[PDB]
Amino acid sequence: STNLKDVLASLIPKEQARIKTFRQQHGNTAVGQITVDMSYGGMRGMKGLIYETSVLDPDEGIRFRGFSIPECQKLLPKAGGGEEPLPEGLFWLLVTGQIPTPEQVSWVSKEWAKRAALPSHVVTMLDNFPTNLHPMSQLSAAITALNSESNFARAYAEGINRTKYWEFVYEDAMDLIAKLPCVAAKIYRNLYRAGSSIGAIDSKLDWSHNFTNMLGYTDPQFTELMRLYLTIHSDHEGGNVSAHTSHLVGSALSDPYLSFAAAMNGLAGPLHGLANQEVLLWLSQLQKDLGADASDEKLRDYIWNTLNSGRVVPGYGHAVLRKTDPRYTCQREFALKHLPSDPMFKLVAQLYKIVPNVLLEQGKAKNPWPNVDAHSGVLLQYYGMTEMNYYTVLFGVSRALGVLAQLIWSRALGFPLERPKSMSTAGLEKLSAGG
Amino acid sequence: STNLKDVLASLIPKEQARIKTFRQQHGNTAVGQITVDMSYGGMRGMKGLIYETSVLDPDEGIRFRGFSIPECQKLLPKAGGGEEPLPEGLFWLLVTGQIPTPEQVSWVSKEWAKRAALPSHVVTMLDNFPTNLHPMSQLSAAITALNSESNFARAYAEGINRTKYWEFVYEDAMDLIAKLPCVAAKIYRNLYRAGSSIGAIDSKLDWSHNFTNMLGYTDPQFTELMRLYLTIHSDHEGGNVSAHTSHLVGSALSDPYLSFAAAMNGLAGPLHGLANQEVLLWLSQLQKDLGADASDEKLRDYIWNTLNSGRVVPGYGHAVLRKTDPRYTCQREFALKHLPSDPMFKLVAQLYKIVPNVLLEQGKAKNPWPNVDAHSGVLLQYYGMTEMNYYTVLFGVSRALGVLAQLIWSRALGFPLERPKSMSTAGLEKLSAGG
Ligand SMILES: CC(C)(COP(=O)(O)OP(=O)(O)OC[C@H]1O[C@@H](n2cnc3c(N)ncnc32)[C@H](O)[C@@H]1OP(=O)(O)O)[C@@H](O)C(=O)NCCC(=O)NCC[C@@H](F)C(N)=O
Ligand SMILES: CC(C)(COP(=O)(O)OP(=O)(O)OC[C@H]1O[C@@H](n2cnc3c(N)ncnc32)[C@H](O)[C@@H]1OP(=O)(O)O)[C@@H](O)C(=O)NCCC(=O)NCC[C@@H](F)C(N)=O
Ligand SMILES: O=C([O-])CC(=O)C(=O)O
Ligand SMILES: O=C([O-])CC(=O)C(=O)O
Repeated sequence: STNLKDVLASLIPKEQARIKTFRQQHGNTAVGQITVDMSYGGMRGMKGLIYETSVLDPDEGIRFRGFSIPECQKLLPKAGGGEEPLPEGLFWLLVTGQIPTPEQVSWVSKEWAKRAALPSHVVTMLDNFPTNLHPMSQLSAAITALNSESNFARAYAEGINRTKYWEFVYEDAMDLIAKLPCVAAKIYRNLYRAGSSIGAIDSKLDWSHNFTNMLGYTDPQFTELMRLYLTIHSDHEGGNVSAHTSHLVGSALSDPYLSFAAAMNGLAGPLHGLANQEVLLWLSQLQKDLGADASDEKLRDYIWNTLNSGRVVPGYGHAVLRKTDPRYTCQREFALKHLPSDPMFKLVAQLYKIVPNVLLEQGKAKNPWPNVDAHSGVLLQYYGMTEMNYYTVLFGVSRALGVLAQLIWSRALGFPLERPKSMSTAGLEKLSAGG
Repeated sequence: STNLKDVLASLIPKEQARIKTFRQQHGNTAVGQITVDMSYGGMRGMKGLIYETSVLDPDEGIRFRGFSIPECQKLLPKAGGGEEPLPEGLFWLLVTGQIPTPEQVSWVSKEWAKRAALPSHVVTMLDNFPTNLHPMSQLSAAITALNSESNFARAYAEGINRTKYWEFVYEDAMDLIAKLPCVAAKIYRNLYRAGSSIGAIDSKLDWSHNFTNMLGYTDPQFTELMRLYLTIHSDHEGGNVSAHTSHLVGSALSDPYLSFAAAMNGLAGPLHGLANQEVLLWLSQLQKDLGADASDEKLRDYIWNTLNSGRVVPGYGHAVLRKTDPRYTCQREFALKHLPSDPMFKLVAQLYKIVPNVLLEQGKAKNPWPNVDAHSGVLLQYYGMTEMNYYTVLFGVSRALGVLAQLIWSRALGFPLERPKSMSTAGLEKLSAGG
């Protein structure tokens, strides 16, 4: 009775028509200007893509189809006896723009359990990888290796009419989301619980729950942490590295597997998703240098040393946000309720009072406030997941949700190849006169 | 005596200063405007990146550091007794902006031979991949898997000051370029010459030549074809999918291996580099449907069928070019001189007279002229490399040259995170009023 595919089939045509007419009336309307500095500056401040699933406000933070995080916490279906929103429902909301019912949500859950299966070549590959190969690298390679199963790649090669692309993107999106956790978990076990198995998927549990079982975690609060984690890391508008990467690559008709794997390569950058891991490594050195209960003056000292050494303070600053990230806050709130006395937490808490000030003092960062990465590993560490090099993988798993949600839309709406014009410094100097 | 690293060390500071002052004077100068339609249209027509290595003219075609293809053919060092430009020299030109000497060129050649070596984990991986896994997929996975050797990743993790990034990017760029051919060739042999070995690198040959030997080709004209192939496919300004992908991903500090592998995922799209393979598959069906010597009326018919079926005619059209691609011409010229009587060539030739007209007639394509992909496989087929699914790999190998050339520059000049602002249809309608 529930079928997202049928829902989308009705939704698509209405949106097509709506954009059609809009463009008819305003396609030539200018929404902005490009300056030299924006070009030199990684397009900062440039309105350059259409991304439907979420929109980030520099002051207010992210909105998913119009709903802020608190709204989601409050409207999205939760697990039986749960408090955290199920990621399944977030997906539904991104995809349809509507809040789902719990019945709808459980359908996603069954769908994802039904579709989870790995081909032997991928299993073999993971099991043969060396332990010194980074988790994100093993993840990306494995997703790329899964493209032999692409339904989209196969229909394209069969000559499918372009109007049906979305249909195949949809299938691969659902299959990929379903497989992610098994891939991710196999890496965790091969690297950290060598000789053990991830086991089987229980068609009866939610996605997060099957994930945590494959990861080998029993604590129920952990399961709750996971549901939240996976929901809040899902999407962050379209201009962020990982999302933009998936967009750009999918724009050339590369299948979802390939687009996703490229995005992961983007997420693995220190200035992007890798910050989650970097925050923890930074804290570890901290506590190692100074030792567990530091003084504010010593924290300042340690911050300055990093800055003076031509390095960044991980988990602070943002390309678009201008205030403290609601994702950070949302994590703080969870810590306060569940592990208020953790020393690491306490350390993170203390940094909140110091870091922004130092940054302000330094005078370079546009946004001195923390971002989501400043607070995530601390929560994970608490429950026993101390492998910091694996943290980004979790972020990867979550991000699939948003990026793949949009991906279907991009193909449904017929977005073309992303191909902007480049310029050389010399060509640009000429264009103007030069300086 | 020759050391590109030392040359760059002198070059870098001058460029820094030059951009500095320019920006001082014109950073706020507007170079363009953004309209609704550009946003909806994959940034078509938007000046959005700074890319130093090459600049594409919509009428004239690509210029590499100011030199057109004919100029390169004419100025770049050639092999002993050769006629085709060595890719090594093209690299030097991209990187320094200066035409190299043959002595310089031979240094690149030795450097690339010295640095070529694959780690066992990567070898193992390739050898375990299934035959149904696409060549581009095996390539991308393998490059990602090589990041365990990244010098840049390692120095970043050690806390290197940001001013030294280029130095490590440089090393990885050279190591990666050196390894590409071995990777590429191992895939070719595992897939198509099962049981044989790629052999060893001869520190005495040029890069293209060691490549063709590992591929198992003896014809000297083939070697010449390769040198040309690899030179002309090298770079195509910064807004193309693969280049932009590498740029965006490297912008987050992901290492060159990861940035390159993501670019490859971009290249593997049907609307991008995969067209080379698609052209051949299209021709094969053609000749199969119609049979070897077709009539113009039947060629038209066949073109129309494709178009009417919601498909693209591979190898025709371009996002920026408005006239026939000089890369196409350059290939035609080679065919005319070396395999003028090939039936396939002849077919390609015949299409040149028909395709653009049909396209013009259809009224959709902005550019009805052929692009580089319309002419490449035909040349390869002639020499015995009939595995069409492998063609994109060659394009991949070549592209490393341009993208990695720029990559060093991006980090030398301190380009920041690429992060434009996205918008939703609803947010945009509001911004205006809506249509
Ligand atoms: C996220 C970030 C790359 C945004 O960059 P951008 O919009 O260019 O930042 P900006 O305009 O404030 O930069 C102004 C100056 O302040 C510097 N600065 C910014 N954030 C800084 C930080 N956390 N520590 C030190 N210096 C910093 C920045 O590097 C720049 O210096 P240069 O002039 O020499 O280029 C940046 O604030 C940063 O480097 N953060 C540290 C890494 C991090 O936390 N990454 C995870 C981000 C998270 F949202 C995610 N998962 O994507
Ligand atoms: C390269 C290309 C994606 C540029 O796209 P774009 O700048 O959006 O093209 P455009 O502005 O002319 O498109 C106008 C219309 O003509 C259509 N059209 C363009 N080229 C076409 C072709 N070769 N066959 C059929 N229809 C085509 C295009 O799809 C579009 O239709 P919609 O309105 O329904 O979107 C495009 O011309 C194309 O689809 N080419 C066929 C694939 C190909 O040859 N790829 C290799 C390109 C090569 F340069 C490379 N290696 O990257
Ligand atoms: O929005 C961005 O630029 C980075 C970020 O926080 C994310 O991708 O979650
Ligand atoms: O320039 C582009 O958009 C595509 C192209 O021909 C290339 O990347 O070689």
